[PDB]
Amino acid sequence: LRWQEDPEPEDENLYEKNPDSHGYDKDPAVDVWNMRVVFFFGFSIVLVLGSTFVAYLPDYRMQEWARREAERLVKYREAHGLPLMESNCFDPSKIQLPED
Amino acid sequence: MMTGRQARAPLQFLPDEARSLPPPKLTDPRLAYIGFLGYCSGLIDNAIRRRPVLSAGLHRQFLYITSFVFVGYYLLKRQDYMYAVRDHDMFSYIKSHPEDFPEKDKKTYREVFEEFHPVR
Amino acid sequence: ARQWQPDVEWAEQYGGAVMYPTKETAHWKPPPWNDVDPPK
Amino acid sequence: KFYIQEPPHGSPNWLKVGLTLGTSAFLWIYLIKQHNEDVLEYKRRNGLE
Amino acid sequence: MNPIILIIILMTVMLGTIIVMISTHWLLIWIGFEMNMLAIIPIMMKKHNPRATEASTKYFLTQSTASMLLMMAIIINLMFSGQWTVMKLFNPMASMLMTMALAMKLGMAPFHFWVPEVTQGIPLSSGLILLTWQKLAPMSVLYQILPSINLDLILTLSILSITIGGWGGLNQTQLRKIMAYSSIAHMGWMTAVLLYNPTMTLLNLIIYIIMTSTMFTLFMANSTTTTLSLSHTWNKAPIMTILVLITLLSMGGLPPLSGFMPKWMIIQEMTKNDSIILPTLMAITALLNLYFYMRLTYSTALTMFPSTNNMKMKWQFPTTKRMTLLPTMTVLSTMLLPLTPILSILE
Amino acid sequence: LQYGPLAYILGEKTTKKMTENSKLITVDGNICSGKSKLAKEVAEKLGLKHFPEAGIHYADSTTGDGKPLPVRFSGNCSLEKFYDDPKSNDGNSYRLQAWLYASRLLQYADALEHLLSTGQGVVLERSIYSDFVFLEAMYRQGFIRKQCVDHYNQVKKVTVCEYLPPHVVIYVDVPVSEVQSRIQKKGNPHEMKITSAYLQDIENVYKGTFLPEMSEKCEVLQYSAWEAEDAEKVVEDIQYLKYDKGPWLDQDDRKLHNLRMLVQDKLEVLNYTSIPVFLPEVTIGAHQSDRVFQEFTELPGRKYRAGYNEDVGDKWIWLK
Amino acid sequence: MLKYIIPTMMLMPLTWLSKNSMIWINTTLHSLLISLTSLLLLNQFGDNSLNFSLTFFSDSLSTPLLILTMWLLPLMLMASQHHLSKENLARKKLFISMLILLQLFLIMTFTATELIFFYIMFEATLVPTLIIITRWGNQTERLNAGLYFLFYTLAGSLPLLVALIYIQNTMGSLNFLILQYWVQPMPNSWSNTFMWLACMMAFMVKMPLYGLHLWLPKAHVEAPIAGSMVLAAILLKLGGYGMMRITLLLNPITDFMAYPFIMLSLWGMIMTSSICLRQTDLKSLIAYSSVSHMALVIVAILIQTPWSYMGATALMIAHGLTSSMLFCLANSNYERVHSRTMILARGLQTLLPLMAAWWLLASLTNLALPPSINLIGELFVVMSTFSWSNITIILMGLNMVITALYSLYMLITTQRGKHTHHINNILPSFTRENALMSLHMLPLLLLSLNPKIILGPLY
Ligand SMILES: CCCCCCCCCCCCCCCCCC(=O)OC[C@H](COP(=O)([O-])OC[C@H](O)COP(=O)([O-])OC[C@H](COC(=O)CCCCCCCCCCCCCCCCC)OC(=O)CCCCCCCCCCCCCCCCC)OC(=O)CCCCCCCCCCCCCCCCC
Ligand SMILES: CCCCCCCCCCCCCCCCCC(=O)OC[C@H](COP(=O)([O-])OCC[N+](C)(C)C)OC(=O)CCCCCCCCCCCCCCCCC
Ligand SMILES: CCCCCCCCCCCCCCCCCC(=O)OC[C@H](COP(=O)([O-])OCC[N+](C)(C)C)OC(=O)CCCCCCCCCCCCCCCCC
Ligand SMILES: CCCCCCCCCCCCCCCCCC(=O)OC[C@H](COP(=O)(O)OCCN)OC(=O)CCCCCCCCCCCCCCCCC
Ligand SMILES: Nc1ncnc2c1ncn2[C@@H]1O[C@H](COP(=O)(O)O)[C@@H](O)[C@H]1O
Repeated sequence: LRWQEDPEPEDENLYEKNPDSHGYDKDPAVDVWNMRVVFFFGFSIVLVLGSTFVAYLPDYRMQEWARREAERLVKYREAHGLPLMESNCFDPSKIQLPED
Repeated sequence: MMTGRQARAPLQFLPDEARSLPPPKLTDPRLAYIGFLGYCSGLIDNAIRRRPVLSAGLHRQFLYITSFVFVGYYLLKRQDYMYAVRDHDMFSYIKSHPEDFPEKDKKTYREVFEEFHPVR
Repeated sequence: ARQWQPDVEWAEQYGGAVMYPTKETAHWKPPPWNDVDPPK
Repeated sequence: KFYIQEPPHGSPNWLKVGLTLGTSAFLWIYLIKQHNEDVLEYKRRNGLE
Repeated sequence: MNPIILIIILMTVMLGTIIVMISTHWLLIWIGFEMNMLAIIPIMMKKHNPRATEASTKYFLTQSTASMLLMMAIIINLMFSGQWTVMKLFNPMASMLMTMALAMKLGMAPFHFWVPEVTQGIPLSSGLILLTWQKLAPMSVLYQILPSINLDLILTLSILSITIGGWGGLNQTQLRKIMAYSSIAHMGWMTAVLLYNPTMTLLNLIIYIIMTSTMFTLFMANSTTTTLSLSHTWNKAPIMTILVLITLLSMGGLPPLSGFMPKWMIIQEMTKNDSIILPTLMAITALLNLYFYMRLTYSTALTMFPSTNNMKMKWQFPTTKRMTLLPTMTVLSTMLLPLTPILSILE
Repeated sequence: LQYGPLAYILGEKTTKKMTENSKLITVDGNICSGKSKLAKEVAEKLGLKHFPEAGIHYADSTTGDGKPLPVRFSGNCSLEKFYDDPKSNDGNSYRLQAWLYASRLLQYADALEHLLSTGQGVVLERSIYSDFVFLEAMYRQGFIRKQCVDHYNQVKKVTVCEYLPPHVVIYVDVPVSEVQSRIQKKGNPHEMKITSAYLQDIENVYKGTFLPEMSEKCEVLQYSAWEAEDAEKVVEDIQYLKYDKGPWLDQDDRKLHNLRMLVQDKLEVLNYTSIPVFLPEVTIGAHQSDRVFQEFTELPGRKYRAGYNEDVGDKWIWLK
Repeated sequence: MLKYIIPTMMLMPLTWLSKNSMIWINTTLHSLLISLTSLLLLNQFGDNSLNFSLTFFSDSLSTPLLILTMWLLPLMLMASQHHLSKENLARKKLFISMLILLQLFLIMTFTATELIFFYIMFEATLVPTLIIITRWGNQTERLNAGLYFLFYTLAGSLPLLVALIYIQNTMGSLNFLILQYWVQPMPNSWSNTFMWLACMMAFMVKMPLYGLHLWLPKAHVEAPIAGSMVLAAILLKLGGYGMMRITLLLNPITDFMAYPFIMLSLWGMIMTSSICLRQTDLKSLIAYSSVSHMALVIVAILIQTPWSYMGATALMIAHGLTSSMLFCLANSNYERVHSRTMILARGLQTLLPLMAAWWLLASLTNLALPPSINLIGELFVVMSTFSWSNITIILMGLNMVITALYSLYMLITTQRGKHTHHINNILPSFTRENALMSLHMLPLLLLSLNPKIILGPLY
């Protein structure tokens, strides 16, 4: 009988000693309060108020602003005969090219 | 590196010119971390002798914290002194050798040509 | 169903004089426990 | 009385407790005195008063 | 041993190391090494068994041969310089002989053949003295002669020490031989950064002495000399398994621990000097040291090897041992990396 | 702590109190030799301190409240189940013998600690030098294996070499039939299952192996059953001994200081009883050891060091 | 970022000063509060990252990884409190402390402004993960799993340390904010080739790359459930985050050096997905699916177009949630049948119908069902790789066949068919388990309503 050993215990069922178990703890009061903690600070606080927070982000990464500013600039350069965008990002007068 | 600096004044932990520097505050976060090391030493000391770790030997934990803060204050003073010496010798060597450190003329990006490498 | 913890077959791998026994390191018995040898 | 033998740590070693608290109080007052002397010497050598 | 004689002999070991550290004359360096060896021989023979006599004989022969080569380097320096000052050496032959002598005294490879033998033969306390305090006087003399040390020689000794001390500990189940090959690899790390920045040499020496003193104090506090007896520590004092876990993961060079502090700084000083291949090979070769450290953590902390019945008696008795500075050294060997710029005090 | 090298330096030499009353006396004999009062009778004539024979719960009697712990915490063995089923499958025989050897090693350490600290001699019953006779009787009766004898010999080889023999060994000749008569008059129903051949093997390893090797390193005093009833004759024979053999004569202050520094540290005494020799009689597996260790921690007075337990009434813990 | 590091640190007294029955409740409650507080990192701008200090910053790449990291901790505490119910109280607090310390290392791995602090936290995440796998794992092979996990990682990353210190000595700073403005083009040389390999192979190991992936099906199946959730959900994404930081410096050499590492990915996601067609172990099937999904992120980082980065970060967040849910479902069966064999327990929709609905939703998000962010990331990677080479759609589309053929096979083998007759310990689903599945799936579905917060610094 090699390496004296406790026998491997049986698989314990939380529903036998507690048919109203939520699966959190073998103590039923601790089980119900862990359920309330998980559901309140998980769903009522992070998910609901978090979805409300992300839904009302103050113009996340300026993507509304960038539209509205564009609605100004097109309106500036439609009326003044300018093209809507130049092929050059910078002024070609302020660039020294390497000579050739 | 700086071994020839501390050779005219040997075995001085803090020299006289180290008093021309601001000392570390007692609320220095490095010093607060060394005090936290003292508290962790007190906790390990109560743990290995199988005392209650938080409750037993508050005088002993307090002397651990006090001893680490006391040693670490002078260690931070010597640290700040040696870095101030490093910077002082750096700046004096740059000043006394202008021909080795020429004043660079920073060209703007309208003259600087960079090769464009397209990601396609 | 529970956690595996090492048995005698696993733990006797660490009991020899060396860790990887070769042909040369095969007659090496492990040293005595108090490191004291018989006087021969 | 619980223990069948008097343990080495049954009573606190009041000499050692007194040495511990005296050493710790001395190191704190010497540290604060050293720091006040250091900030006063810094403010004297740099005129930052 | 009579404790007055033990005090006098340990103060004489310390006196030999101090005479090496403080003296400006080569003859006094040699006298300090002779005094150090002469006094440390009865620390090795504290127990009077054949393994301590064998370890002391091998240690005497290696250190005497090293001191002969040291005095020959001193006399060749006397010829080619007419003086005795402890500074750079004025001849590459004397430089080679003194570098060989100090490499033998450190047990750096290929002169490493005594450190697992002598470390296994002697007790854990004298093994601690050997692997920590005897690595202070040759590192003093190496710190003092670095304008004359051959680069190729000290780098060959260093990387050969790191490789051989890496491969040596993989085949070990005895804790003292593990700490001895760990010593060989760490002295290779210290001497590889010697000519680039010797402040990092002193940093690695101090962090190594802290971690090695922690590990030997844990071994003495648990009374374990083999791997398989260290594996019973979870059933007796389970905090000691946590301490050997954090200290062995620290000695492997893993962040965020303080044993990552020297290694990284050594790499930080060898890439400045345009050496990229050599600290890379050193870092990759340190994974072998990490592997047998991880083997010890598997056997001790992360699993539970089967214990015996008589351990139930040792549950009823606490440790009355002087675990001197063990929480201090355990905190300093694990949680010192956020204080990494403290190394400037070693300048 | 209380004793160390500094106490030895500052004048506490341990031969300044070594008087002629400082005699370590071990009374031996068979299972019901009637020595059990005899030793105490010697301890009430010579003014010595009697230690009872180390059972399973001797370590329980020295630590904590002194009460015997439950047998799953101390021993994991039973003498009565050894008397019932000696050839048992669970290996109770050698497990009981190894626990008793560790208990007698602890008792012999307590005896030398009292002898070297106070100068009062100790009267023991069946010290570690006589513990092997039960091992050899169990091996001759086939109760254990040869690997159990090899494990015992390794543990004994690395533990008994650091100690001294007793000054006096008293042995009591009681024949096997008289032992069985005293067992039948004892009334213990487990002890009456002891076979005759086991008692004969105990007497044979006594008279053939124990006493011829102990007669050189100490002084044997071998009595019969009727003359061991009179303690005055035995103590009169003790008081007129000429102590000349054994290694107690060449013991200075240094050797007895080293012995006392070994002896007062109980985890260094018990260091080699738990050597990693994986033997199925004494190896307790990982989950059982973890479970019994965590149940041992939850005992009253066992969760911390011996002056740090609020559940038994230790005060001033924050200043200790 | 010091308003997130200090609450995570204060979870250490919160788990070590609690009552012996309240340590799961307290850590779950306060880690859910930290996860609610993690939404303040959404103060992102279309030009500038949210730059807190010299030490910590958070762009739109690190912010979803941080919200997922701080959200994963209560979920790991919920998953891990069943199989650690018989555990010693001290070892239970040690496990919770390793999860807390791992969260603490991750949330300042992703916010590290300077790249060697990124390296130190990036390689500090090994030790709590190593201790969790090799201590609270179940089988014999957890020790070999820890060895492979440790020594592929450090073999990949010890060249990365040397490469970062080279950048520190050459450029002058490993600040990512300085290196956006001082980045120099890395030319064609052998020195710069092994510079590229030292910068990339650490993250190629931790993604994992195909061929270097062998640490992962050992480290996922031998870990406990909190370990499996943190390796699936976060610890693979350290490689993607580090690649997206470090490929700034590796231009234009990447445009000819990424060719062997794209092929290994584009064929490797075919191979590992094919492996999932024949895996007898359910947890190994989820592991090889994780390799198959992170191969697309490797391709998307190495082709370094904007659509590819947007798809890669969406795919990382989506795969984190989905694979964490898949390991939790496999754990829900393993806590009843005590074996990870996928053919053992069958027909489990007759026995656990709502849990089979959670299996169905997790399998649909595995097979990239639109409009989930799984499909958003999958689709954008496929778009950018069609821009890379038009033939890649073959290797993409075939993968999207096989990714269906194990997502539903896992659904049909575990949940459908006739149930196993001789298994009768199939308990009804606990409220803890259904809560865990819902806390994985409901954020994954709500992120379809607003995917712009998980599309990286270049939305
Ligand atoms: C910000 C405010 C937002 C408010 C709106 C919400 C937005 C979406 C949030 C999540 C919605 C789905 C959640 C329910 C499914 C999971 C639970 C479950 O098992 O349900 C069965 C159960 C009813 O079954 P039973 O008879 O009682 O027993 C269960 C059976 O034994 C066994 O069950 P079974 O076999 O009978 O059922 C299996 C069956 C299986 O049916 C299917 O799988 C077929 C449906 C999916 C494929 C076909 C459609 C593909 C997408 C097209 C539709 C969307 C776009 C349409 C827009 C126009 C075109 C672009 O499941 C369903 O029919 C579920 C319907 C919803 C499926 C959504 C898609 C999931 C598929 C995977 C990803 C696909 C892409 C992402 C889609 C994202 C949409 C936003 O449902 C419930 O008890 C519901 C409980 C409360 C759920 C609350 C959901 C929201 C929570 C968020 C909290 C924080 C924010 C506050 C808002 C709260 C709103 C009230
Ligand atoms: C983020 C990275 C980590 C991932 C894990 C995160 C875990 C932590 C969780 C924190 C909380 C959750 C975070 C994500 C929140 C996402 C939700 C959100 O903010 O949405 C914003 C979006 C915002 O929409 P919007 O951006 O267009 O609105 C404009 C903005 N405002 C409001 C300021 C004007 O919300 C909605 O779209 C809500 C619309 C109404 C509600 C839903 C309606 C549809 C319901 C079904 C209708 C019928 C369809 C067919 C059905 C058939 C059957 C199936
Ligand atoms: C995960 C398993 C596989 C791991 C693969 C890891 C990446 C593979 C390549 C790593 C190379 C080593 C680090 C290189 C750092 C480059 C820094 C730099 O700028 O270098 C320029 C320098 C160039 O020198 P320099 O830049 O100082 O010179 C001055 C400038 N010039 C050139 C103009 C004069 O490169 C080198 O010095 C050498 C680079 C190559 C190194 C060869 C040795 C290592 C070989 C590969 C080892 C791979 C891991 C082995 C472990 C496997 C598992 C056990
Ligand atoms: C660059 C130059 C730097 C120079 C720095 C000098 C700093 C001080 C010297 C450090 C060098 C190593 C010191 C340790 C040497 C070994 C001491 C030793 O062996 O002491 C014997 C004793 C044995 O313990 P015991 O159980 O009673 O023994 C049973 C019978 N033998 O006890 C032990 O074995 C226990 C261990 C006691 C000593 C350990 C603590 C000191 C060293 C650790 C670092 C402390 C932090 C401050 C200094 C940092 C630098 C090292
Ligand atoms: N090593 C041992 N093995 C088995 N039984 C022992 C051992 N030592 C003592 N005993 C028993 O302890 C009892 C001592 O008898 P007594 O003389 O009444 O103390 C008898 O039952 C012995 O069999």
